[PDB]
Amino acid sequence: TTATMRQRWQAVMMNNYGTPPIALASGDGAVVTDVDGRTYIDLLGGIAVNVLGHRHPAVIEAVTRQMSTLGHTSNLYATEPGIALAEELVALLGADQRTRVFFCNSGAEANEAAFKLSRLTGRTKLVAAHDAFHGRTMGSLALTGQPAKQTPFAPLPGDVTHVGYGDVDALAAAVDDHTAAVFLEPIMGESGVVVPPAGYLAAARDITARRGALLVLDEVQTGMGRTGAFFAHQHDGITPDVVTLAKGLGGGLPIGACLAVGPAAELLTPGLHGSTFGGNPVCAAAALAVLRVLASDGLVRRAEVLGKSLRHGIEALGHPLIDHVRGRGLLLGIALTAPHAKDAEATARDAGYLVNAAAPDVIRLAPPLIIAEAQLDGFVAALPAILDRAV
Amino acid sequence: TTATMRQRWQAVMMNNYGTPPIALASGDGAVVTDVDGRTYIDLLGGIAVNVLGHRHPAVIEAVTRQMSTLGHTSNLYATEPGIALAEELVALLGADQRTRVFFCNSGAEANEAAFKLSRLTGRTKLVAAHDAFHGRTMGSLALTGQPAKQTPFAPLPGDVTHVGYGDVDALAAAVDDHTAAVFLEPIMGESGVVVPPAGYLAAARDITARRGALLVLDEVQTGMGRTGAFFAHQHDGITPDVVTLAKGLGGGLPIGACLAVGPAAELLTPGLHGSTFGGNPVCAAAALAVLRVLASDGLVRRAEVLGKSLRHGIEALGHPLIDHVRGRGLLLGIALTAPHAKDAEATARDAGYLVNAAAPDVIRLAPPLIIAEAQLDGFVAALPAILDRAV
Repeated sequence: TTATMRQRWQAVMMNNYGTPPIALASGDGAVVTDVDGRTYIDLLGGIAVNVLGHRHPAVIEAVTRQMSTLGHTSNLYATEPGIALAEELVALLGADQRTRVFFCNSGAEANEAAFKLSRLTGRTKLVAAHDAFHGRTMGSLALTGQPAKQTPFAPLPGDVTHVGYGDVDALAAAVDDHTAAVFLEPIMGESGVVVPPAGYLAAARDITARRGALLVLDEVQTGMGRTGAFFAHQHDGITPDVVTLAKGLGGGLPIGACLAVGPAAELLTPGLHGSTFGGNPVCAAAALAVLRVLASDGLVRRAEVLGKSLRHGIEALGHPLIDHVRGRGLLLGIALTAPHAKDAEATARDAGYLVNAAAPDVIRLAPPLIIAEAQLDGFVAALPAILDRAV
Repeated sequence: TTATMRQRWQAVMMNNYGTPPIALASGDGAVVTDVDGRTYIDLLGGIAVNVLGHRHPAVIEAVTRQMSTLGHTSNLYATEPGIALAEELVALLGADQRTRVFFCNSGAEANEAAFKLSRLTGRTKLVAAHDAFHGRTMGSLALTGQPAKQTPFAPLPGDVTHVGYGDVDALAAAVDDHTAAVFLEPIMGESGVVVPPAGYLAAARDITARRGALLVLDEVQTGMGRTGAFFAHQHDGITPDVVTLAKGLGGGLPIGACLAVGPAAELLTPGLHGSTFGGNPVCAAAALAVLRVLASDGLVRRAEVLGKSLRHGIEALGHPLIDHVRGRGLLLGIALTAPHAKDAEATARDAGYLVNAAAPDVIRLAPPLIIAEAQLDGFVAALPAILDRAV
């Protein structure tokens, strides 16, 4: 029962998440089932992680095969899956300079690695955006632009200046010859799928290049083909110095990566960084399977097509509570005219849909890339009643 | 071939580990095979991670079953494996006060969670030991007591004082009413399996309790029954305020945990910390399987028996390069009379044994808890020739 599972959670878990309102028992594709047998269409993917949904045969087969071959070894030893995964990720980034890879376990750890690279430039000043989310460990939390989540743990690693997201002249004013790096999400996810103005990431590339700062693009949530290009920044024709990845990288298996291009790729020398589980064969095998499936099933182009039809379908409802839809591909925010997103998350759950109130007035969607068109169709048709019940 | 795998590594990986000398292809139990067909007895366990060796059927069964049931969901939803794992870990700690659990992906992240708990006490001073290792993210690196790995990333989060490990008077002098927490390994692993004097951990518990400081015991390397108790600190009959775990916790799958006891368990409130992959069903299922096998096969008590036989056998060699043997259970250090541990690591490798030069003069062993005594006996019989060749 849901109450027994919730009571067990409240007896033993730290309360840093609050208590989950539902307890899930199984999942298959984009459908999850709770402990009472109710099914839900998953439009959130565990917060953009389950790019291939649950029980994807290719991920299961890769993990099962690798566990029956060779498990964890540590990076005292070279192993095939991590090397192959690094080769594939470098090919997908497609930079015209030498690109090198560091594996870790999470998005916070990937940005901690990028934080450390920044230190090796000889500079200690960092710039990030207000409301950005880059992780919750002490270094990545310093980059995260959320004072209410940072103040309790101060002092944090320095020296970080935050600027308004998308504001070209604010960024230019904050970046100088002392700036080690600028961190940016190509779309701010956790804040409410906030899309920057047209030339903004290109401006960030030019500002950082002229001042000798690294440009670090955090693709933890925007990557893995979700926006219709493998990396969201590839829509903008720029090459950052560092890119970080996690969430969907392993199809659900914990893995993150920090890629560095050109001189940045050479900063880390032996003994200066590491992670015990980083690059382990089982999680790397899972990530390799995700990449294979994205390519063989054309899921990156499918995200662009479905995201475009989903945005138009929502906008065509003409619902007075919907101000606009934003995002790209299958990362979408439904921006509301009044702050009812939390209520709409609950009434959507009543209607059998899992969504996210990312902000008081924004519903975030990040469905599996394997989502059925009819599963999206049903959500759009149900949305007016979801919103009417919310208000 | 090994040469081809090393070339592929050098073309794509960042150089933070150097280039591994061995490329592994497969593993089974405590025997691994490299890409050239050479076999090795694994006395290091991927750095204390592979508590059950490779291809353990209980871990394979748990992971395959859980992947075919429910993968990642995020902590927006309650799921059974993480709740059950938290229940089992709390039972194993055996504290008399309420204990709560936070899951994450690594030992660094576990200590980052403990660092953040320390901040919520309203104090910002931290104490750790010289030569301690607590992780490489910015917060855990501040606690790590290794200047050459810290100074390139300065400034690190404050305010940490390091004291000599095992020195009661130095610790008493460093801990005052502004000290948020003391972090200690019960045996320093990375440093060279440095065992503290009798009574030290009990003194640390008394010092911290009197001064209002948290005692955080880092059991990432000493836990999972390796020393003959589930937590190494249980040998000394103390209960810390916070315990961190990782490495062997998942039998190879990436998972870590921060356990907090009594008032420390209530410091984290909703919204103040999190990790996307934390507590996910697949890794938690793996860890549950490890705990089941430890219990069903009596591997904790077995680690004590094998560690004593191993220690006695090494001491009985009377080899002039061996100064003493230290450690507990299956975390063992061979302290040498001259700094030839790196050479001995290589000659052990020539003889088909994987060991670790943890310091210039210490060979560290952390074999799978399923290692056969016969495999240990064979290493002892080979050690005189290994050490002769080393010098």
